[PDB]
Order: sequence, then structure tokens, then C-alpha cells
Amino acid sequence: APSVDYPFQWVVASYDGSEAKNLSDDLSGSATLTKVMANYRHAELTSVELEVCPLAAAFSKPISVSAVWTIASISPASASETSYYGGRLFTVGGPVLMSSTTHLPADLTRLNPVLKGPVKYTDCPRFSYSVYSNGGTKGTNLCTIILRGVVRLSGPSGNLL
Amino acid sequence: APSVDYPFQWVVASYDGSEAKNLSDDLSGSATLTKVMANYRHAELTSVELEVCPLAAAFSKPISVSAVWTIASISPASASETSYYGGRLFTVGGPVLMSSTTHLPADLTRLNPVLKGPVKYTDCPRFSYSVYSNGGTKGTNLCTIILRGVVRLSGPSGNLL
Amino acid sequence: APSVDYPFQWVVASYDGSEAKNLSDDLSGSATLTKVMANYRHAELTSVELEVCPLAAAFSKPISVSAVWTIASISPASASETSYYGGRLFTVGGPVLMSSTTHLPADLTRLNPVLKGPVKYTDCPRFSYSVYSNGGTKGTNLCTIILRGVVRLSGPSGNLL
Amino acid sequence: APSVDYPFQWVVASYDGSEAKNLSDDLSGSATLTKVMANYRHAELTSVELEVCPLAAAFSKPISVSAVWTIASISPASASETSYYGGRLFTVGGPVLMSSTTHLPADLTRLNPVLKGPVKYTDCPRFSYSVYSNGGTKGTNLCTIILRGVVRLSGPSGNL
Amino acid sequence: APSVDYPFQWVVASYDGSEAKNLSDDLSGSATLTKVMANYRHAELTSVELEVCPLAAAFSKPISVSAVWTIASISPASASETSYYGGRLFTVGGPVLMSSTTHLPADLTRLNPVLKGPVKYTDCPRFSYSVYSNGGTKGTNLCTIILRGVVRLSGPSGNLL
Amino acid sequence: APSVDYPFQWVVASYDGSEAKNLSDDLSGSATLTKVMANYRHAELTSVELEVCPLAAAFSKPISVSAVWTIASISPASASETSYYGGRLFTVGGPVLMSSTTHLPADLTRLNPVLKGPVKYTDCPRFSYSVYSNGGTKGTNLCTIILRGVVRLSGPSGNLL
Repeated sequence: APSVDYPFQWVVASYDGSEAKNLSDDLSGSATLTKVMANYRHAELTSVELEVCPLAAAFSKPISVSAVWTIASISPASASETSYYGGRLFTVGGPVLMSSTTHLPADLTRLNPVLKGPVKYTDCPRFSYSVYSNGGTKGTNLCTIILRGVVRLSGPSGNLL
Repeated sequence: APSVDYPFQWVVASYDGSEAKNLSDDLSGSATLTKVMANYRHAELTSVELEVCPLAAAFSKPISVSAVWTIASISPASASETSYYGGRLFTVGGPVLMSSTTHLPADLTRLNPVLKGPVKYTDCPRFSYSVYSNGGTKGTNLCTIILRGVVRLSGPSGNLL
Repeated sequence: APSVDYPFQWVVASYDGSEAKNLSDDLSGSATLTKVMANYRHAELTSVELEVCPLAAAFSKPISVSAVWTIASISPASASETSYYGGRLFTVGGPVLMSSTTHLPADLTRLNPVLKGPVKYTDCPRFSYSVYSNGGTKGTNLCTIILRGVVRLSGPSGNLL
Repeated sequence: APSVDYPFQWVVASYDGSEAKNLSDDLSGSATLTKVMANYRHAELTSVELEVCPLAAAFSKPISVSAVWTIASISPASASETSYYGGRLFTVGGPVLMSSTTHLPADLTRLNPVLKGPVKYTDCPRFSYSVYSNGGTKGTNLCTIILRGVVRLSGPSGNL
Repeated sequence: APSVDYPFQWVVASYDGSEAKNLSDDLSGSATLTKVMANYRHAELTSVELEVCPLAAAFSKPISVSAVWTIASISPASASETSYYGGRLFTVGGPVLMSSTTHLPADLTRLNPVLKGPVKYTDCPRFSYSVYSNGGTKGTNLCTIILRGVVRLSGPSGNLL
Repeated sequence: APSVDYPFQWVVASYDGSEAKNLSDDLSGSATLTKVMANYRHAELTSVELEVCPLAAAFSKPISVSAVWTIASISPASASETSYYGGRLFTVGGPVLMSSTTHLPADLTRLNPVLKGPVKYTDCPRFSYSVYSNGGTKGTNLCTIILRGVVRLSGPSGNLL
């Protein structure tokens, strides 16, 4: 079946260290990807990764974020991402807002790349992260969580234009 | 180059014989197709056509629409579609409320099917039509215009969504 | 056709964090490259990348710059570069003005390398970046945006010597 | 595709050495040639040249005209046609009042013959000339610049 | 080594018989060719020639120019080009305002075509000419000198622009 | 001809940010390499690079140095190294005096490796750097510029022992 590799990117959420914020999301049910896959019947993840970009305000005040790419069935709790395989702890800020170590790629060999199809899969990739309570300012938004990846979309459906 | 044959269909508008209404539109600049194919680098028509579907109110009051599929460079004036080659004059209504004779398909062998690509072609299809007033009630909506076709889309772009 | 690989480099612009500055530029229409390609009829990008070099004054005050290499048709808005695929957010400064992570290479597989030819292409690479409002000093110019790349130039024209 | 070879010829302009006059024109945008090819989708040159024909009044007063054929991207400045490759400095007048050496043909193998088509080209032929004043008395018209050639027109369009 | 045959043409100057004017120039040090080929590592002439084009004012007042294409080492003095082998003495004007006999081509088999390269050759072509005064009006510009030719340029350098 | 690969290293110069200092040097004419190549007739650069080692005093005060490896013919001016291809801007200091990004290797494919031979080449590598006016102390010497490389030396001459 003919298909196109569709690259996507969006800032998942901007965060400040005012309080701990936990977000766990399944890529099959994400609102901003379902609009991309609404026009196609089949979608398979070629690649995807979670990026934590530091912002300039984080230079003097780092933020620690614990992130993990788990299976759709498993939903890790808040501040428990490092207890699962592949769970990493990213400290953004300090004097070096340069390192690319803040990338967390999804191991699509251990996950089901199919985000859409004839059936709803229970093994789709699900990204869960938790931002810890830092000093906080309530307005700086000195951290950013971003998703980028590629989805192979096939079988366009007769949806709205 | 991998590509998908995207079938599109949408109602251009609904018209009644309250006043004469002219609408000319280049398919490369149509808002609906633009929002469909702004996420892809290349788009090429495989088929496209205009259709004038009669409604129930047209049963007792037929309405006449003059339509033409001209080149991108040529922009027909209002109520002058019959003065261009291929310009048909459909009349929808009466006891015959269903007929395939009101379909006007574009000659993609004569026109240029490419609506998007590396270069800006000047031969894209452009559909022009004029609906003549026959005594509508400003809300009766005697007829409706539907544009349906298929676009082969290749090379998805890293767009906003 | 005989051709020469022409390496080019110029500081695109020096910036201080006094206010947010957004620059989007198409390499086909850039003034400082058109002088290089004025003497040749065909120009094709072998490679090109956008570099954000920190300056010493940025050591105590970092700057965040959001940059993206998009298609010529797409013109991302200010502070929206991270919402497009390949859009990166570079934080220059801090205690480490060393990392080479500030390079943003153009994906010439997803872009048209031809910056000049018989026709004007609508899919040339276009670099769009936005410098955010930092503390600012109005005179330090504590960040630099630089373009370097290689253009294969062929078919010299009878222009001015 | 069916096509017809349209031979065109028109006097670009008559000049006298009253003052220096510069004219640069792209054949895609030439109004006379554009209205010639206004009813066809495609138009491609087969030959074109710029002729500088002396007049009788130029017998005692030659005119110097510097002319060049370039691509549409390159637009020569006034009185600078000899600084571009192929620019030639013609002189019309004197005892020799008729010569084929005053005709400058366009190298359509180097330029792009297509003046009209699906895509607007940036390397279409453009002719730029400059006429240098010698002291003409505002009415002599010692020389005439004439452009003639053949354009093949294909794919008529119903622009009625 | 990839290279391009760059055709160059420019007017050296315009002369009138107001006073005798001498100009000797080595092609490796000519300002116009230097600004052309300062962006390339290697440059080699394929052809080059001097030409004395008569103007309209020369019709009633011919002017004489003595020209020579000597070696880089030899620098002819003023009004002494006829004393060197190959030194021609052209006279432009009169009823014959057009003639190819006033072209002086360089003998690149005798001279050294290389104007730029790894080593500094001492055999580069050098053109010398002297225009004799015949009674010009300080603004009439009886004749003009044009240098035209082709340079094969290889190995572009990372220059300023 | 028999030859030996001779590795060389010397601190080119130690600098403090008291004032801007510009040094451009050709490796064929450098005093400290000519003593190595004085005993041999032919010398060809296998490799060479310019290293900017930060010193401990630079930890609290970084220095920005703009360096470039150009051709022998091209002599870049002060503070204009980033305008040439391969021109880099090195910021030494901060909290991370570790990164090896301060190395600037010479692209010997684009340069003539021969530093000595029967003829004097005009395309030898030439390194030009400029140290900008930092805060300055006049005695710390909180930056170091060092050259290391390898020269293949062949054909020993009857010089002094």
C-alpha cells in the first residue's frame, strides 16, 4: 500500500519549576497527532523521541524532569519514571545549555509502532514524564518538552477536507 | 517517490435564484485544497469535476448554472462561461431531480494536473461558474455545487501541525 | 556541464538580547549569495547550515534563539520555529561556550538544493530564526548567527567583471 | 504539438544623436510580441536579432550604438553594454550605408528560446542597447533599431 | 579538477587625441580580472585579445594606437610598442568604422596562460599600448579599448564573500 | 625519495584579554618551523591544526578568539576571520574548560601541503586569528594558541650540523 513518511513536531508543554507536573500520554490518543492521522486509516511510527530543551531562564536555575517511554499498557506514576527501563532523569540548565543528552528516543523495537489501524493496539508507545518542584517563579516557563518524529501514513480515508 | 491518492469532496456553496452569483476559483489557491495540501511538497490531480446537485426546492423551480473549466491564466468573467470552449450551461430542477448530465469534469490532459510542486505552474485548472437568478426566497437553496476529485500527494513537509 | 564547488561563509547577523528579532530568509533571494551566483546561471546547494556562535559577553547572560530550516513555501512566524520539524532551540552562553550543538544543518534531502536556474523554484531552503528578549544591554552584541555552506555553480553568464 | 511559425518584425525605435538613449527589453514582456502571442499557451523563439540600419541623414553623421543580448536575469546599465560578454559597439553611417555587420543575432542555444509556457523562465533573451549622442538636430533620426525574428506558437488558449 | 570557462569582457578605457596616453598592464595584476579571480585558487587563460573599437567621433578624426602583447618580465615603454616583436600600430577612424583588423590576440602558446596558481609565474601576458594625440577635444572619446577573453577558473577559495 | 614524518608542536602565543591582538602567519615563513625544515629540501604537511587551550584564569573570564585557515594568497583582516569559509569563533573559559571543540584543523585538501620545495608556493596554509578585547589583567595570560602537526621531510641538505 502506498504511504508517505510524515515528519511531525510540536512543543508538548512549557514548564516552570513552581510545582511538580506529571503528564503521561499515549501517542495513539494524543489530540494533536489524531488530527494528522484523522485523514488516514493506517499510521505506523518510523521514529519518535521526547526532547527537553532548556530555556535561558534555566541558566541560573536548573529543572529536573524524569521521563520514560513505556508500553501503552504500563502507566508509570509520578516521580517513578527512573524505576522503569529506559527511564531517564534530565537536568536542564546550569552553565551548559548545549548538550544533546536531553533527547529520549523511543525504542520502537520494544514498542508497537502502529498508532492507528483496523484495531486499537494496547502496546503503542506512551511517554510519561514528571517535572519536579523547583524554586519556581510562576511566569518564566524555563523548560520545554517537545515531541518530534515520523509517521508513515497509508490508506487515506474519506474525511473532511 | 512515495505518494497517496487522496480523494477529496466538499460543497463549494449552495445557491438559490435570489440573485446572480459568480464564483471563479483556481484550484491551486482554493482554501479547502490549500489546507489539505499545505502539509505536502507535491500535489497532482488525477481527477476533478464540478457537479450541480438539485435539491427538493428545485423540483418546482429549476435553476441554471453556467460552468467552465479554464486554464489558470484565463479568468472568465461573470455570466460568460458559455463564451469559452467547454463552457456548459446546466439546468437543475423539474421532475428529473437526478441526472449525471450535470457533471463537468476537468480535462487534465489539456490542463495541468499539478497544483503544487517545485515550480509555480500557470496552467493549473480553474473552475468558473455563474448562477442565474430565477426567483429564489433568499433561503430556499435550490441547488448546491460540489467539487470532488483525487489528489496524489507526495513529500510531506514539516508544517505547523 | 562543468561546475565548481564554491564554499561560502558570512556572519548573518550579530544580536544582543535587548529585544526579540525575527529573521526569515530564502537562500535564493539573499543579497549576499546572489552576488556570488550573479556570474553563474545554475547554482545547487551541496550543503549549508546555520551556526549560532556564542560570544564572551554571553558567558554571564545566555540567549535563546529558535531556528528552523523550512521549505521556501512555508514561512514560519516569530517564536514558532520549534513547532516545525527540525526546529531547534539553541541556548548560547553559560559556563560552556564550547559545544558544537549550535549547528543546524539543512536537510537537503527534504529541500530543493537548486538556488538558481532557468526557473524560480518554490521549494528552496529558507532559514527562519527568532531571538528572544533577554536582559539586553543595547551594545554588547553577545550572539552571532552565521551561514556556511557549499554551492555548485555551473554555466557562467556574461555578467559584469 | 501542432504549432505555427510566426515571423515578426517591428522597428524598435528610431534614434538621432540629440541625446544618449538606453533601452533594455525582455522578449517575454515585449508588448507587441506579447500581444502577438497572447492567444497561445506556448511560444518559443526559433530566431531573433537586433538590426541597426543606417538612414540617409547618417551619411554625414554616424551614430555609435552599444548592444548586447543577455539572459532576463542580467539587466545591463546605460552605456555599459560593452562590459558584458557578447556586447558589440556598432557604428552606423559614413560612406558605407548598408551592411550585414550591424545585425546582432541572439544565441538561442545559449539563451532560452521559450518566451511563454507552463513556467515563467528567468533566462529568457533580453536585448539592451545604448545610443550615444553625436549632435543630431532633434529630427534627423539617423538610425533605426529594428527587432525581427520568428516565434513558434503552440497550444491555442480560448481567451475570449 | 572541475573548472568553468569564464568569459570576460570589459572596456579598459576610452581615449581621444587630446594627449598621448600610455597604459601597460600585466593580466595577473589587472584590477578587474583580480576581482574576478580572487575567489578561485587557479586561473588559466584560454583566449584573450585587445580591440580598438572606433566611435562616431573617430569618423572625421582617426586616431592611432600602438599595442603589443609582451611577456610579464618585459615592460614596454611609452610610444615604443612597435619596437617589440608583435607590436602592431592600429589606426581607427575614417569611412571604414568597422573592421576586425584592429584585434590583437595574445599568443598563449608563446606566453603563459596561467594568471593564478600555486606558483607565481613570470611569463604571464602583459598588454601595453600607447594612444597618440591627434587633436581631441578632451571629451570627444574618439576610440575605446576593449579587453575580452576566457579564463578557466578552478578551485574556488573561501574568500570574503 | 626517502622521507620521515616529523611531528611538531609549539605554543604559538599566550594571550590575555587586555587588548585585541591579531596574528596572521604562513607556515612556510614561520621562524620556528623553518629551523626544522632548514636541514631538508622538501617539506609537505601531512596534517596541522590550531588549538586554543583555555587556562585556569579563564574559568571566571572567557576569551573569544576568531581563527581561520586560509590560503597563502588570502590574508584575512583583524576580527574578520568568521567571514571566510572555515573561520570559527572559539570562546574559551566558563565552567567547562574541557571540550575539544577548540581544535581548528587545516583542510589540506583545499590547501597546498608543501611548505618547502624547489619553488615558493603561493597556496601554502596560512593561519590567521584575532583575540578580542576582554576585561584584561595585563599579567594573567589566560589563553594559549598552539600549533601541532606533522611534516614529511625529504631530501636532507648540506646545512649546519
